[PDB]
Amino acid sequence: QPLAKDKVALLIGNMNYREHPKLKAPLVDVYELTNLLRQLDFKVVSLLDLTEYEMRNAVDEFLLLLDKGVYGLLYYAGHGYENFGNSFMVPVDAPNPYRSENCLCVQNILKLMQEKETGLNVFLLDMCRKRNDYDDTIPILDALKVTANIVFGYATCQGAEAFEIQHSGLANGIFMKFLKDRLLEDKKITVLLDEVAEDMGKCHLTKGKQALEIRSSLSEKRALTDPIQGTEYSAESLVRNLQWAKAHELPESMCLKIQLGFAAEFSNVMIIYTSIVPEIIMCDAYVTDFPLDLDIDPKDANKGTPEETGSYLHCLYTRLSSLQKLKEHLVFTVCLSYQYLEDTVEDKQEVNVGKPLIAKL
Amino acid sequence: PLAKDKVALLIGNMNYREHPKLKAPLVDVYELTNLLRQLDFKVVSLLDLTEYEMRNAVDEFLLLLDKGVYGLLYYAGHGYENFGNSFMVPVDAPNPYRSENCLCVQNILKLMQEKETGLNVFLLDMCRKRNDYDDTIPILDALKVTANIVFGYATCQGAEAFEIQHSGLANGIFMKFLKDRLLEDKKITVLLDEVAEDMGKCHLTKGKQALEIRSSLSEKRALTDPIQGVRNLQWAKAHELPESMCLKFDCGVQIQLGFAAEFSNVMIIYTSIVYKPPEIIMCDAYVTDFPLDLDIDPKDANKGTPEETGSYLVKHCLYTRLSSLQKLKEHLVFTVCLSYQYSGLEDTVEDKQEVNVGKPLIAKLDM
Amino acid sequence: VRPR
Amino acid sequence: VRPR
Ligand SMILES: CO[C@@H](C)c1c(NC(=O)Nc2cnc(-n3nccn3)c(C(F)(F)F)c2)cnc2sc(C)nc12
Ligand SMILES: CO[C@@H](C)c1c(NC(=O)Nc2cnc(-n3nccn3)c(C(F)(F)F)c2)cnc2sc(C)nc12
Repeated sequence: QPLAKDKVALLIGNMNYREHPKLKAPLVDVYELTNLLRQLDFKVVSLLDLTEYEMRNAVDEFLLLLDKGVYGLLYYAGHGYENFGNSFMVPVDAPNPYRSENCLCVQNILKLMQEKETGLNVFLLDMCRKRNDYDDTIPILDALKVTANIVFGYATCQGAEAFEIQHSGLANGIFMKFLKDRLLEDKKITVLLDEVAEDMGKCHLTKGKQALEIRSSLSEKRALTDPIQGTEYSAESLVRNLQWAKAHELPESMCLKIQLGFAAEFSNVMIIYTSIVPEIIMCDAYVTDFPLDLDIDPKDANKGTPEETGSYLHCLYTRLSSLQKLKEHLVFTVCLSYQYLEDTVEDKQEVNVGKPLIAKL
Repeated sequence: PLAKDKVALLIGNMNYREHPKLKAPLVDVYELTNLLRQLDFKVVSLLDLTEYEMRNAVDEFLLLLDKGVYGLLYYAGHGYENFGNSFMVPVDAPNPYRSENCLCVQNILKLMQEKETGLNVFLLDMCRKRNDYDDTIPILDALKVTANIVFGYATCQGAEAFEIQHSGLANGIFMKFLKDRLLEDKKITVLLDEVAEDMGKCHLTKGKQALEIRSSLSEKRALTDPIQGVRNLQWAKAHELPESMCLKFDCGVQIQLGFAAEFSNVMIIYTSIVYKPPEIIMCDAYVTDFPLDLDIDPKDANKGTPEETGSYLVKHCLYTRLSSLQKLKEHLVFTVCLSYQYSGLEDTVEDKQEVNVGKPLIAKLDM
Repeated sequence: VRPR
Repeated sequence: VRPR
């Protein structure tokens, strides 16, 4: 009955902090939520490990996709803080110590979302809400307009810590552990988040240390399940969603004189795989000469299985992460060390795959 | 779930000295008191409290809270929000004022948690705009994770809360909706969610007033939850009314004095002539000389109906509304005047009498 | 509307 | 239990 002009969402999962403790669960939380929002006809873009410039750019491009009637969801998984009722998200490049200037203000984002006349504004912040001692600054953000459509789902309470599970390899954080079981329901997002809070109050590991906090002002019965108002083939549904369509362009399966495959893990995380397509005793397929921007290590490249590269879910797999850092076209060498005869020859073919996923932007 | 007890403190401020006066918190507090009493809540409902009186009532309410108790605070009146802290402005606030003149909702929450309560509710029916004069930055401790706090705000942060422009006995926007939802047997969070939806259909306050709900509540708790199995003794002491008396006069006139509890600090007195000698052709049942500390304007005293005094009470009696009972230093003594005339005599005759009712309702908590 |  |  209530309808969405469009349903767009942004997910940011910071783990690899340069001067702060490292998290491991924001990978699976962002992967799992992206899939659930896609099930709910949402157009999504998930990005792991972003710096201040990258986070601000991904937030600035999320605002272009928004317009009157659109449903805008922002999920954040990683380090954060709350100073005088203002929540901030900490990027991986933020120093130690840090202030407001280094982090993105969740509140400012909502102000810019309001200017675009959004029909629903959701913010699920899966971060710690503990105070920052160094942050002395206190800006007076000019009071948000009364839109009656803002839902905030914080993984923890003010001055409390949001936790992740250590035990498993694909272990979820407390918030996503419960949210995944309830997200697909056809209830109002406030009602949906209420059910999550009850399930959370049934975990003995979270008692007294993590409770869900919901701030809301939503007056209409709006849900993530809400249908899109128009066809996805109009000179409006294409113009508005043009940029999102470009950041989903996986490279075409390259043929080698060996087969090159291209898989998408996250909008900024690619995964390549070389395949073995009578006179040759043995041959080796290897991948090298990767741009110095992506900062890959040979120990983590050309692994046997995808799990050996730090990814979710017979070839030689390479996890091409941080695709946002790529400056002009991805070009790499496909080494071929074959044996006919005691001789062994080495061939190098330069494969250009263009600008894939987020790098197209 | 069950509650060990269900207690509620209600404050309504209107009589501001250097700030604009309000009318609706009277109706709002009155109506919410009745609805909470239907829900087995023990309510104390106060009107127009000054900073000292708000601090004393808040402090004693916290002392009554305990493990498993359902605590509810309602505030209708002037307020502000600075750096995430909500402040309740009492009637005696100066203009301009700072956080030292007001009461911090955030600070009260800390104390509510210390008593290991089962459910904590703050229905703050006030504005949440910045008070720019208050340039202090507040360094407060981080609240404990209790997963049982529900915050019902009448408006969003940086916005105002509204009531209808001085037009009779109408509720404010928040109460106009909350009253037709409160008795529902649904979770307190879901009941407030419905109140937001109803409010979002009102035309008067679209784009100016939306209900904000901030909750940590995990358990399915509701104001309808039953009570299982010193607090009742102290609470009964603040709700005692003087018993009905008879004023027999020298000329043989028998007057009747009745008393009613409108608010915990507001009592109505009603005088009826029960015996009139046949030679008294004219007689008036006046009630004069009240304590100056109460502040009773004679223009507002002795009305034909309770309505023309500011009352909500249910033959041929005069009503007097005695507000500010908490401002009483001594015992409640007053004069019952008699202006009579005889069948024959030309001039009228004067006859006084002094009545001591002691310390009625909240006046028994002599501070 | 009078605000409060 | 690892804090974020
Ligand atoms: C409009 O773009 C679309 C794709 C989109 C975005 N844009 C987005 O993430 N853009 C982006 C742009 N540049 C960079 N960048 N790399 C180096 C420097 N800057 C990045 C970065 F964060 F880092 F990955 C992101 C955001 N949210 C949404 S929800 C939706 C349906 N579609 C989107
Ligand atoms: C234990 O007290 C009981 C009666 C009670 C209270 N105490 C209460 O209102 N105490 C109070 C004490 N002193 C003063 N005071 N008079 C002059 C100056 N200060 C006041 C004042 F507000 F003004 F009336 C109040 C509060 N809330 C609740 S909910 C409940 C079930 N019972 C109560």
